Amino acid sequence: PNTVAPVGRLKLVKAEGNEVQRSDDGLFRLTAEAQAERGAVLAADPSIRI
Amino acid sequence: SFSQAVSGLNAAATNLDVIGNNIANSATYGFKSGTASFADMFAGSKVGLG
Amino acid sequence: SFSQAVSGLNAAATNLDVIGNNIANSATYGFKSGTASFADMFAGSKVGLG
Amino acid sequence: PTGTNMQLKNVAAVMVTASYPPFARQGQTIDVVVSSMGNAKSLRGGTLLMTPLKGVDSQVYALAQGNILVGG
Amino acid sequence: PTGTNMQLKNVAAVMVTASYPPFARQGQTIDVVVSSMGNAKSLRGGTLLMTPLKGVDSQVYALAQGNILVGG
Amino acid sequence: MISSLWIAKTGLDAQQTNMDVIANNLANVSTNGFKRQRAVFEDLLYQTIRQPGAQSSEQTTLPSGLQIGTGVRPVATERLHSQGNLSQTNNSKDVAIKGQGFFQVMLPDGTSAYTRDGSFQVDQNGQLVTAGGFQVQPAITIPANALSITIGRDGVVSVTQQGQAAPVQVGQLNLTTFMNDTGLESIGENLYIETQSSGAPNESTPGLNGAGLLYQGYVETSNVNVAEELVNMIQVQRAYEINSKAVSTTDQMLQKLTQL
Amino acid sequence: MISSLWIAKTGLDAQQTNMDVIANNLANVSTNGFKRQRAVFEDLLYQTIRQPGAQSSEQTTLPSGLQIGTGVRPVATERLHSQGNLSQTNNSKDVAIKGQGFFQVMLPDGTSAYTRDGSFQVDQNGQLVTAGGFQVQPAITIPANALSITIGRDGVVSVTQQGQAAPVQVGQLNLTTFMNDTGLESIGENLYIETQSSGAPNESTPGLNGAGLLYQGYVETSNVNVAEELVNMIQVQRAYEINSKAVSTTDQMLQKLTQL
Amino acid sequence: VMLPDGTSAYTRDGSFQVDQNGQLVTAGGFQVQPAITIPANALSITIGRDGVVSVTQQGQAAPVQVGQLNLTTFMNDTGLESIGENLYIETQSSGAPNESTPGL
Amino acid sequence: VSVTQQGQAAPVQVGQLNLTTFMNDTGLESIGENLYIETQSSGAPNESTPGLNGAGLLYQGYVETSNVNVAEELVNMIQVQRAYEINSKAVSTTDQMLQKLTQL
Amino acid sequence: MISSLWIAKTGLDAQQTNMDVIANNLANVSTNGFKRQRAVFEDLLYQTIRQPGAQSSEQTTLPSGLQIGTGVRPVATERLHSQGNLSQTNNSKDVAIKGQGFFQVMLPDGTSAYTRDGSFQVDQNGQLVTAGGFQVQPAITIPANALSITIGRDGVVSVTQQGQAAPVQVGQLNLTTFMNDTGLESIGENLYIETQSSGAPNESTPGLNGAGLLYQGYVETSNVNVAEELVNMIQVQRAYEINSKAVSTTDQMLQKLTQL
Repeated sequence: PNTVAPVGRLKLVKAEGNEVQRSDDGLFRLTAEAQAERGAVLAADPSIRI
Repeated sequence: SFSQAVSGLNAAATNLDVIGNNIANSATYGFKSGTASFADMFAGSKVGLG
Repeated sequence: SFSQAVSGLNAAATNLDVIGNNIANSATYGFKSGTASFADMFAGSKVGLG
Repeated sequence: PTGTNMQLKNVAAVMVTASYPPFARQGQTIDVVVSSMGNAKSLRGGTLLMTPLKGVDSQVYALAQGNILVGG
Repeated sequence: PTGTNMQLKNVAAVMVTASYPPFARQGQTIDVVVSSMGNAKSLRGGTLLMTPLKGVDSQVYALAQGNILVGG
Repeated sequence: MISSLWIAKTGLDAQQTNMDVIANNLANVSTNGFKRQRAVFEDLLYQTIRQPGAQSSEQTTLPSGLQIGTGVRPVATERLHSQGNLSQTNNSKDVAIKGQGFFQVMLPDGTSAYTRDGSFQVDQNGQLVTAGGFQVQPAITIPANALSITIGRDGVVSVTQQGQAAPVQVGQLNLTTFMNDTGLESIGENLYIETQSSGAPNESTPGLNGAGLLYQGYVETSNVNVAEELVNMIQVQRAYEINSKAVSTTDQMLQKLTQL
Repeated sequence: MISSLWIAKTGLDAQQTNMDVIANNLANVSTNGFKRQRAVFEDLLYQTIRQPGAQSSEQTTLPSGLQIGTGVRPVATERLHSQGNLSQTNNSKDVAIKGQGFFQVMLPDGTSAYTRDGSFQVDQNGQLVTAGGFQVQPAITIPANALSITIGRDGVVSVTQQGQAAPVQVGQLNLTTFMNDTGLESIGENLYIETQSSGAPNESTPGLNGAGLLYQGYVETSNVNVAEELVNMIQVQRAYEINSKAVSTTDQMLQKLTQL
Repeated sequence: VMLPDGTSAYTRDGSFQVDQNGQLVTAGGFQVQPAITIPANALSITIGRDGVVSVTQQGQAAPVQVGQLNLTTFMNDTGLESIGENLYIETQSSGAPNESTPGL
Repeated sequence: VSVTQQGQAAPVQVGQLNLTTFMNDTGLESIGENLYIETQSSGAPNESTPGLNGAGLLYQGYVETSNVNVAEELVNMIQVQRAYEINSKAVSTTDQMLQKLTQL
Repeated sequence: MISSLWIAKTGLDAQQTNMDVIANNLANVSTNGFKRQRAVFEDLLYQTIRQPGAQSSEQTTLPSGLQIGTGVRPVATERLHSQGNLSQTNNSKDVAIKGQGFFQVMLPDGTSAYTRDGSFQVDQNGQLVTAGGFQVQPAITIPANALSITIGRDGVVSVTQQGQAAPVQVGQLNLTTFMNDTGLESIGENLYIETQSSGAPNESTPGLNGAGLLYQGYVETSNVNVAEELVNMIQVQRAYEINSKAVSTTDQMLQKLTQL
């Protein structure tokens, strides 16, 4: 068990209801207005806790 | 600690046997008295066996 | 009371041994008789030690 | 102190290999290859500290120190 | 005091490496590379305190102190 | 399974050891050259539930914290080396020591043991031996044509032959003394062997730098005192019964804890 | 999950601690230089609810308002440093203390520990050590050919050699006294070490400003009073009974709420 | 308690553990603020009534002072925001976190 | 460890019992059969002689027993059982509320 | 069904095993040369759930995560191979061991077993057999009209014939020693067979290489100490009772689940 080492970090984002829209396959994506202001890809929020 | 005391009881009985045999031969030409000698049975020190 | 009594028992035994030694040396030229002196072993003044 | 616990994370022990070129003269520079030796995750932007490059005869023929370039 | 617990967070122990240029004269300035040595997260806006740069012969040839520039 | 049970399970064992020592001493009340034993005890672990002296506030210390202790353990049984009373057997072959020395005897395996028992016999070959048949140092031989054996206060063994007005010296008996006599390892049969806690065997002659004197026709009896052993049996019996009562009280507490 | 159950659990734990202390005291009856221990308990916190002394009404105040207490918790176990009754073992090396002093020994680690037990032996090198082999300060060296060792009331150790009418002094036994004697940390093995609550070790001669007198041939037995221990065992058993009954009663109440 | 993001939370769960690099942390591993670092050679660890953390070292008849476990007091404790992992963070209705030595 | 052979009056040293001291004891991983392996929370196993560097002493002829307090476990069983009986009742109440809701 | 039920079942089985060992020790009080048994227990598997030492944050670690243990199982049974107390039976055919040796006898299958019991008889052929009739390798045959049998401390068996002033030698009683005496496999009838964990059989005479000495007329009694067995019976009963209470608690929990 001494071998345990970090490998990668999950990307955790913060988005409200008014910014995301459910695509046809059930996966949420950024709406047009919200995407235009927050960019194409959402930056990971360091405050999110899983 | 029962065998240790039983051994002492047996030794005392042997001593008294010798004393009685010596007394019974108080007047017996050519009789030489008997004497019992005892030695302890220590095993490895710190404990006695009798 | 089992350590204050044991002390008195031992003192009486010592006195009796001294008396027996005096008796056994009744006929011994140049022998001087012996006597035992006892003293209390008080501690606080309310607690006797024998 | 001899009795102490050091638990580093920014230091890696490495082996440096190089080629001594023909007719090499003192003061010239050569390229070196830096390879990690024990349980190190990466050598991305590390700096090689002063390293004496020995020959087969265990004599120092070069001194190595620089910045490592890892592909990425 | 010798017996005390210091638990710092704004200080990092680093190794400084530089090149002594040809015909260098005292009073001139050279660039240095600052590399962390143990379990330090970053050196973003740190300042290098007075550091004597030794040679192979363990003699001080330069004195280093300045502000570190980390890419970001 | 509970702390008081282990503590009272150590108390029982220590008192049983004390009874064993007492019974062994009483059983050997008549063996010559015997040294009686004394068991010593010491405290076991002490759980520092509240370390004594801990700094509760920044200026007030806690005196004598919660130091819950474990039971007892015995260090060892030490031999009370004292001079037993001498008796008069009047057998030219019985010798008794007056000081603090030991006789040296050669074990069959080639090593040497040390005994204070003076009941010596003569084997078929004429050597002085211990009653257990072990040949005693220094291998004092006794001729077949012996009329009387005289062992003096200096350990000189002399034998007077027939019709000769002068005695013949057949050896010299020496005594071994140790720095610590207690540390000797008893191997039974009234024999002790050397241990590193007993230093080294210093051989000496009987009357010089600290070996004892030898008296012929005398036997050294044991130093066991019967009355003190009786009183000690009474106290040990009471202590054992009280510790068993502690065991029973713990058992009742556990029972009526489980029954709720 | 319910307050009364936690309170009764704390009571049960305190009574078990008291029984553990009693069992430890009874297990060390035969230990020489042992001091019996007594535990002292305190209550734990107090729920405020209604602050007493508050204004019950514009002109009147609440006398002794509603305080709800938690269980109990042991503060500390204090030793009873009193002269244990003496006993005559008739040994030249056993030493007992009549007053309030301690013997000093050196642990193998180099530190100094303190013991009141005086059952001493001699090692192979001739130094006076305890039963556990620890060398007693101040390091009295007994020479090879000793005939008798005399330890006086003031701590002088003398050896009488052969043929010399005068005794040779070979050391000086001192006693260490503490301001707070109960604050020492007991490590077991009849050994106490200095803590910051036990002041500092003051060396003194045995007979001076408050060190005790040394008796040769005597041992200080434990001060455990056994009848008191039996009565306290009865008390502890009954208290554990009552606390277990409180637990069972709380168990019966929660059952009816479950049934609801 | 110091959260991984760098902001401070507050907890009343007093069950702590020393991590590999000494340091007292909560059951989840978050370091308890401000730090108390217990060495390896300690024989007994005592947290006092006032919060002074002293340890016993072998041969040293005196304890070594390590740290003070000061607490944080709010004005309206009921206004704190419970974030889950037994932690409270300061909210608009529970401002002004006042650090203090316990007992004061 | 000293071994006494027949004839020799001096014991012969055979070996040394070295104690491994950790700085965070509770961080060890219990691997089953009365054995613990080191983890990242209990790093740097320090070999030492018993009695030095904070290590413990050795008593021969004695074995350390379990430190399980029995009354604590029984009271804890009482608490656990009644707690599992109050959570089950909460489940039943939620089930009844759902049944009443979806019945209309 | 539920984890706690299996764990408490394993606990009950372990306590039953402990009671079995206790009863086996108690039933063999009068058996000559019997060695008491002890059980060793270990933890069962440990469900890992959270990995202790896992990375909880970028700079923090998970200290001592969620390890859930299974029950308990006995590791092994170890004997206490120590010298039992000797008993004088005043029989020329009974021999006792003073050290750490074994008698070698031959099973009817031709393989050799090892026994520490010294109660020997003489068959119609005169060969020294044990109480069960196994021939004590090697030989010791006995002449027809023996008057007395003398077995020395070093295993020399001699017979005194009529009209002959010198005893004749009829055998040599030897002892077998093992590297590991606890590894011998008990088969009953006071017999131990060789295994691969008991090393190799080292044949030797009594007095050399460590092998013990032989005493004629004595028997080696069992080493079972009763008081320890009684305290352990109390321990086993109370632990079994606690584990049964845990089983009952699990049963009530499951029943409450069933009712809903």
